[PDB]
Amino acid sequence: VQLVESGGGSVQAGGSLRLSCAASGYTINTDAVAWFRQAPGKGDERVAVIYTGSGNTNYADSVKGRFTISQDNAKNTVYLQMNSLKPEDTALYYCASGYYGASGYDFNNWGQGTQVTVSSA
Amino acid sequence: ITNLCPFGEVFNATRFASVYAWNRKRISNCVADYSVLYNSASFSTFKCYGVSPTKLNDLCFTNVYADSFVIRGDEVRQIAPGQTGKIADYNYKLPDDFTGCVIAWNSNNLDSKVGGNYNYLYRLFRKSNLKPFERDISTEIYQAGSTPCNGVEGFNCYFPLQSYGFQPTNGVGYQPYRVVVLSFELLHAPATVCGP
Ligand SMILES: *[C@@H]1O[C@H](CO)[C@@H](O)[C@H](O)[C@H]1NC(C)=O
Repeated sequence: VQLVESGGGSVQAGGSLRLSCAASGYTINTDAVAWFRQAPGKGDERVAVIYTGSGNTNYADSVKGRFTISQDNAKNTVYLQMNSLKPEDTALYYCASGYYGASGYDFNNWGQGTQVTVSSA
Repeated sequence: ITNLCPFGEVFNATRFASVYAWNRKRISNCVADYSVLYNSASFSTFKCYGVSPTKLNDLCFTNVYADSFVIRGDEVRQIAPGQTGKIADYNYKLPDDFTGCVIAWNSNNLDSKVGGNYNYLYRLFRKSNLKPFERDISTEIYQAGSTPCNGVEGFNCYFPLQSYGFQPTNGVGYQPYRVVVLSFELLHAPATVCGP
């Protein structure tokens, strides 16, 4: 199963955008899908997770209240809707699917990444 | 025991080992907070075997071994009991009865460089699979066919290590990941590594 992100681009601060993480297959071993972001000067951050069976969601405090992760199983796609963007949200965003259960979590199927650029003025 | 386990020097080491020459640090006589790591947003994998990650802070072990190395993103799935592929077969192998946790995170910011970081290697060729926790650092020319090689690189005669090429805008699957494998060892001896 291959993951392909889209929806990247450039918007000004206060703006909004939607990323998409489309899966080619439908593995049933995917318990959860995660969005990460990568930017210079800090470690990569897992900003949002959705549990595929229930649609339950977890967010990092940096994006809680501004980002929404959701899923459409018929398209095997997970979305990240980003509102009230700030320049510090600039990053390479990438998704992952993997194991989540009593033993922990293991996001080990990788997308490629798409750039999000939030500009002032 | 009051002193904290030196996990900083494991997880935050400036440089990591090549996977074929994976590093092992023995941890003992110290107190460690596993939950703080498990519940952070820093890790892409925190998956345990023979033990619950949410119960780690309530347990004591005789020794904890922290094995660490760099692989590429698409290989993190090979760091688990029962897995196959170049990394599990020829580089770092876990046993079926593994008791421990596998921890991984994206290390693109640290381990890639413009122009390419080629210092991280893996073993591409080997006669047979590694046994669990075996380490192989030999560098003999590998004979892939009928003709002996006599130490000469050539057709069907391959140098056994291969570099990863880590460049910053690689796809995530070809970006570098740092991996820490914690082995929780319970011997016929007092436990010295507990939670707080
Ligand atoms: C590594 O450094 C980071 C600072 O970004 C810190 O949050 C983390 O606790 C450190 N890791 C360990 C194992 O101490």
